[PDB]
Amino acid sequence: ISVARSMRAIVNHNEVDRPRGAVAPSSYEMDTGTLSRNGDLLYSPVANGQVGIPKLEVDHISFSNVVSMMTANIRTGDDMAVERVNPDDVRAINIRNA
Amino acid sequence: QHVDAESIMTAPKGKLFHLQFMDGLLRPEPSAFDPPASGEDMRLIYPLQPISVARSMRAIVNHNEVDRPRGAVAPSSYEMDTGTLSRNGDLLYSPVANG
Amino acid sequence: QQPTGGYTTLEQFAFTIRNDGTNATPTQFLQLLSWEATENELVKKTIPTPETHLPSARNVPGNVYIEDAITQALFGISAQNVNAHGYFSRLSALALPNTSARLGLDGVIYNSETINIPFYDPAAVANFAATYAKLGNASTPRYRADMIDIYAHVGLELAGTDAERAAGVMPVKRAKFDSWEGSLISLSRDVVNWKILAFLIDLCSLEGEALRAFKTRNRDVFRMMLFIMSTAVAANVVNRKVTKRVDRVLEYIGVNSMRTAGRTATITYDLSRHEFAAKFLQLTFTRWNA
Amino acid sequence: LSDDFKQISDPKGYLTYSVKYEDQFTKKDKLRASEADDRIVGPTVNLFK
Amino acid sequence: KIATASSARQADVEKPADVTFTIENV
Amino acid sequence: VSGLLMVLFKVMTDNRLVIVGETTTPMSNTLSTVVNNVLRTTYHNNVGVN
Amino acid sequence: VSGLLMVLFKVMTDNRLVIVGETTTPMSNTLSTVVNNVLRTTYHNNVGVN
Repeated sequence: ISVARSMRAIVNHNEVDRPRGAVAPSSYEMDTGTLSRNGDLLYSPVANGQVGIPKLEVDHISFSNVVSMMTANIRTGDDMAVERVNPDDVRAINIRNA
Repeated sequence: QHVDAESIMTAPKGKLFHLQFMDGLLRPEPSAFDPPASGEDMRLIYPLQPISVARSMRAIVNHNEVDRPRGAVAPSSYEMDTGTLSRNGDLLYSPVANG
Repeated sequence: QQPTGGYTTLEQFAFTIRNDGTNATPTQFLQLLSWEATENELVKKTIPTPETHLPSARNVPGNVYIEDAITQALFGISAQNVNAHGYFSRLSALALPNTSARLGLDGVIYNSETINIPFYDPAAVANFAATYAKLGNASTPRYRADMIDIYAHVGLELAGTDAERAAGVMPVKRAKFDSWEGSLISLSRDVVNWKILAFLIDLCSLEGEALRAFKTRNRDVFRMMLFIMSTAVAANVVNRKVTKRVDRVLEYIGVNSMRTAGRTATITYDLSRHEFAAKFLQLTFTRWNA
Repeated sequence: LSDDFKQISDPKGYLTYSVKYEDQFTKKDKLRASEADDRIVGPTVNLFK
Repeated sequence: KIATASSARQADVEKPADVTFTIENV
Repeated sequence: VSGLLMVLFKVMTDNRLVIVGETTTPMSNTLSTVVNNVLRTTYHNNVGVN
Repeated sequence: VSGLLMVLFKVMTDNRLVIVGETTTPMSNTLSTVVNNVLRTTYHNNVGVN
């Protein structure tokens, strides 16, 4: 059971020794590394280039990423508006060709 | 205060009238959908000598978040070089490493 | 205050970039490009010799940042309001037989004793501002550079294999390469950062034998100067997929399309910015050729 | 005595600094600094919005 | 007192972008 | 089996964009050295947990 | 021309003396490193702008 378990037993033993059964969080759950030469956010190299790549690697749900976001609201006023001129004859309207 | 061309021309030799030029630099880019403007703006009065001397610094704002906007000034060194005092009282700048 | 022997080729003035992250001297980055040819041709014509008369030297109060500004405008990211005389009227001064305004090494303009800042030779910069001041003309109606002809040149100059295509003609080549997301722009800014003057002051000075030796030395720094610059204009730019790797594809590398909107894959010239770049090229090119 | 001088506390120079701000700009990241340093670089930067 | 049990979940606030009227770059 | 389905489906369509929101910037002295390396400037005002 | 005259005249006679006033002293840790070099101890309480 207990897979959902991230860490567990956060309390001192006799004031220095880790109580038995205590977990401490997994490295991968705070290894917040860059982004690939595309978008997919991957872990930090281990000093040998390229990295796991959350998802395309194990399952360690990592808790920290590089999310790219928009600097400020994107839909603020100035809604496009085109002027429309209609033909003035509805009888001399090519229509032909193609 | 709107000076009209008729007045620039007939003003008495004394009267020193106030004019007022535009700051221009701090105007934000017009939209990408702003209805195009048809007729140009016309401007007539110009200052024959360099105005803005009182200007210490100007254009305190990021360009695209790192490049200095053009026309932006930044304060002159001498306006914060607070150096000692002479072998008397007159307060002088900081040496430039040559006494 | 150091002389020459070649202004570039001297530590401080190195030209590097970012290859998705590293550096590599531009020659090394341009050797990663590919051209599909496509109908047409780019029959180079003749750059109309410069508008000789340059702006009047107006004192104006301040420190005209010129290296930075000239470039912010050429391949910046939006220079708000380029051509304003202000910066050039002042830069004109430097083009006189005797002045105080020294051109500060970092890329600026001062008075009397700049103090500390180790400016350039007073002579080199003299020949320099001689032409690059005219650059503060491109604004005015009777001096516009007339840009689409000029881009013909940019091309056999940038792409077009040596000699073969260095014979007046060649097909518009649609350029593509293995990029790295937001590649074109990230690359441009590595360049906004670049120290241009070092390149020109040297380009507008070096005698004649030395000048050619120099042309070869920056053949690439120069091609790189305008590759990123030309893409500002080149029409559509999209990403061509391949096999996991992505390849940025550029509409037409030579056919300036006089587009003014704001793409995302690249820089974008406001209208008046073309007025400026068009003019800047007229000068560098008239000069590159001699 | 003879009042040949006035002892004042915090003097006021001649020239000053006066700033005009377009009021529509305002970086939104908020920079908050040490409560004490907000007192040195207090007015300086504040005037300098 | 008699040693209680307690649980807490990790909060969550996602207001929907507050449209502002101020640019912040020239 | 089905709780799993609608959810894959939800992730399937989380068409939401992000907007920097009320970030703050503290600078060195204000906060600790340890935390400080961790922080690269202007951390989001409404942080998380980690 | 005259605004210039009375003023030269004012500077001409600014017979005022100064008295240290409500200076304060913060010591390192309280305030930032950058500002701190700038500060040499007991900066005037009613600073200026600069």
